[PDB]
Amino acid sequence: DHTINQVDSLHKRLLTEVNEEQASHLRHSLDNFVAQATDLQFKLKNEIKSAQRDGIHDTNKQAQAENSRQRFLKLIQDYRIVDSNYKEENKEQAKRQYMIIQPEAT
Amino acid sequence: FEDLGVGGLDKEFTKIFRRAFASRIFPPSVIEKLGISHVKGLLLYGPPGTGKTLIARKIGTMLNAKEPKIVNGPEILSKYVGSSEENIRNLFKDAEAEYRAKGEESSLHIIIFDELDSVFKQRGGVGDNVVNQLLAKMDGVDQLNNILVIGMTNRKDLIDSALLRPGRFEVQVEIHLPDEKGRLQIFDIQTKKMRENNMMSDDVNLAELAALTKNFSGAEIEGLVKSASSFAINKTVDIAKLKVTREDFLNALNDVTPAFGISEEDLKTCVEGGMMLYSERVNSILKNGARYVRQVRESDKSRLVSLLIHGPAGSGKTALAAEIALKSGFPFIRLISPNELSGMSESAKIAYIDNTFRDAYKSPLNILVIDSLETLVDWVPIGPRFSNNILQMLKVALKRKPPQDRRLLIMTTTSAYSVLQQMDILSCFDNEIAVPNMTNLDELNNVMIESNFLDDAGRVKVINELSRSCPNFNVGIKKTLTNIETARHDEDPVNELVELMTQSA
Amino acid sequence: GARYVRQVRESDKSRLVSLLIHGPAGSGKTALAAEIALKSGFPFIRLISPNELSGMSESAKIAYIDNTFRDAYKSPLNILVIDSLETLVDWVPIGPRFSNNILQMLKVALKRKPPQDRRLLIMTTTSAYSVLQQMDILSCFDNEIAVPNMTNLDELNNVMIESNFLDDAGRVKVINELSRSCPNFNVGIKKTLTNIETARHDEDPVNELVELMTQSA
Ligand SMILES: Nc1ncnc2c1ncn2[C@@H]1O[C@H](COP(=O)(O)OP(=O)(O)OP(=O)(O)O)[C@@H](O)[C@H]1O
Ligand SMILES: Nc1ncnc2c1ncn2[C@@H]1O[C@H](COP(=O)(O)OP(=O)(O)OP(=O)(O)O)[C@@H](O)[C@H]1O
Ligand SMILES: Nc1ncnc2c1ncn2[C@@H]1O[C@H](COP(=O)(O)OP(=O)(O)O)[C@@H](O)[C@H]1O
Repeated sequence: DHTINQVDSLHKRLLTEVNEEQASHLRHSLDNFVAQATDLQFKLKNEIKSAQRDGIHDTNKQAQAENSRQRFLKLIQDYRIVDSNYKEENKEQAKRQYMIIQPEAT
Repeated sequence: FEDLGVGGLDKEFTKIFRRAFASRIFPPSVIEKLGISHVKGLLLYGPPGTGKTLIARKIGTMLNAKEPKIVNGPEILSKYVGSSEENIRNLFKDAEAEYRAKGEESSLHIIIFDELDSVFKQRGGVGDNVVNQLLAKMDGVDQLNNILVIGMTNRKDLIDSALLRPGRFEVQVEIHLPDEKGRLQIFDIQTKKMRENNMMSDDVNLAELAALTKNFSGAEIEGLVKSASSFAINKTVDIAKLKVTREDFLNALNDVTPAFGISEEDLKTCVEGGMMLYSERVNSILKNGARYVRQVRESDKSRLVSLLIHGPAGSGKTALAAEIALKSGFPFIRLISPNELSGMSESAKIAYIDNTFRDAYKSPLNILVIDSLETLVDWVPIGPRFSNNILQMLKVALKRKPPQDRRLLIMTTTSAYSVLQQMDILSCFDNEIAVPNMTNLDELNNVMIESNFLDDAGRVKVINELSRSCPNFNVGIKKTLTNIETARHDEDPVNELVELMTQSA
Repeated sequence: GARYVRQVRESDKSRLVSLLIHGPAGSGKTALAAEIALKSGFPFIRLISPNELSGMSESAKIAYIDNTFRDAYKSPLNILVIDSLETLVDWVPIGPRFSNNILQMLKVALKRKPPQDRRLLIMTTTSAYSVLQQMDILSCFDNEIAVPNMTNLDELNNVMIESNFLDDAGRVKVINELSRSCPNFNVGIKKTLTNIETARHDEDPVNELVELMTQSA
């Protein structure tokens, strides 16, 4: 969750960054946070699957597993939302820049 | 069919015999009572080095034709007006003469064109005149029905539309790579001198050898056998019993490199530095790769998969892709990296890429790796700039399904995920792997023990100093290894190693 | 589409008609176009795709297209399909860069009436309707069908049963789970099929498919 919120913050900042060097630094930090997010996703995937398998015979363990599942699902939803919003915003900016008369020919 | 020296090609001979020669075998009385002409052309196509020239030559011999007259594509051209096409006219003279003189009892002539798709492009320069000449002669106002012309080519889809009409090039055939039965039969044909004349030992089992060689082209097996015999005889120098054993065969098989096979040496060079599991991630990543490999091999509908691995610079990304590939056992393995492409012209780049992709579709089973994207695409941020056409070549390629049941996996790596987002290309890819760098001290401990940097005292003290000094260590493996070597070959490990590690993070 | 086919086959004046299929990516447009084509019996049917236009030079692309159009005119009844216009032209958004010549040629070609009362139908497909508005090319088209995504669970169940993937308890479990796990649901059919098939191999039970369907929406 913490990493997802950091990704959202970098998304918002990269929309406004005009210094090319800072934008590059933001892109690389973004790459680091995205990579960490994917790795946590894979780890939780395997660990939760193993916990649900381990809880088959104990209603309390099953309950724990299902709670983890719910929370992980909420995390996934949050990720999806962030991603969608950012895509939609990147579209409006890509519209902004070129919908006007342009610098003199090549 | 097989009494003559051609192995594995069975249906083709039935097909060609039924269409070509069923109208030249029976006595002329019957066929003239049937009033049909004879086929006057044949186009057989396929990858090089499969035996097209051989079959073409043999066809003449079965019909007791005149000796073949032969030419190859690019040599036709000249630079004087009206000389470049006169040659195409020369080749039919003798046939015309004999037809006029004798009549309907003449003996069949044969002509062989090579690399037809060098010159005969779609029309609409010299090229049009060349094509026009060939059309006007191959079927003209004057009847001439004692000839046959044979064509061999690699790319059927650029020959002009008019030569392929019923009347000029009627029968179109494909020659594909040998199967297992083909390889076994090829061995049987090839080792006839050695068998009857008794210089082959009794221990060698050619069935096993056929089972061992995959995607061998059918020509190179000759190379293998002659090399093995040369190996044995040179080893001898004694005339007791000159026998070739399985040893020589194994040696030669090891030596040769097929064209449509694994390119091991590059992939070995890629991972020269060794794979040590300094943390838990490596196992997980490799497991993921193996899973996907299985998915490719076992399915039926998922004939293609696109998989991306991405992460920060210097994190050691490409080596993992290599390791996954080399631990798979697929026959066909090629690698595309900037090192090859450097120095070429743009057209050359696109041509190379196109050919490389086109190659894989022929083999049953393929894995293909791409080294880096921003580099190939000429990205540079200021402006920014890049070569578009290459980008499109890749973009269209990454969606092509193999034309037939053949199967392909494609792997690629990059350092600039976000930039790929921004160009809007990401829709091609199905699954993603992340490769982060080290942010721990015990990891550094594992790598120093594997590299055996120093004795335990130095090791313990440096981990202690970095524990107390750097709290949020974060660097890739590249700088770690090179820095470790630098400290080793330099003096006083604390004096540099600790400082350099701090300065790098 | 059937109505259009009939209308073109029998109308003295209506010699030329141009349709436009547009919709979100992965909605599966080309399949529909092909199905419309196959059930018409029009003797001349031929296809242009970026697939065939691979690795040539620009002029060659022009020559190829021009030849194909020319070939179409020498027959009484004809149908052509054009795949992924906005990709024949090599549109890329940063700049943006694209080739002008091919665009102009198509702009011209789509309007030229065939000679001697011969009959033609043209279909084309796209996934970037907005940029087409922006380039001011939409005048050429006489009508526009729209294809949206699937957006309900019952449809997804229909897809499972046509795939025969589901078991009887499996469908109940998955449908209920997703019914509470996802308020809004919208995906392309292509991705759905991919997911059903990858889920059919490993861990067949409802789990893998449920979270995969989540990981699509
Ligand atoms: N666990 C590991 N995984 C990958 N590479 C490793 C590992 N441990 C050590 N290495 C070293 O990393 C190198 C292989 O990675 P490679 O050179 O392909 O890096 P890369 O990130 O692709 O490079 P680049 O910075 O050029 O993009 C070798 O020197 C290898 O020994
Ligand atoms: N009724 C259907 N409608 C659409 N697609 C279907 C249908 N039934 C099955 N399919 C499958 O889904 C695919 C739809 O996607 P298709 O290959 O047409 O891609 P597309 O969305 O047109 O292309 P692009 O990726 O260029 O946007 C069909 O090719 C077929 O494999
Ligand atoms: N199927 C085959 N049967 C027999 N010999 C073959 C076969 N394929 C290749 N060869 C051998 O390889 C050579 C065939 O040459 P070929 O593959 O046609 O090369 P090119 O196409 O350059 O002429 C001959 O030595 C031939 O005996």
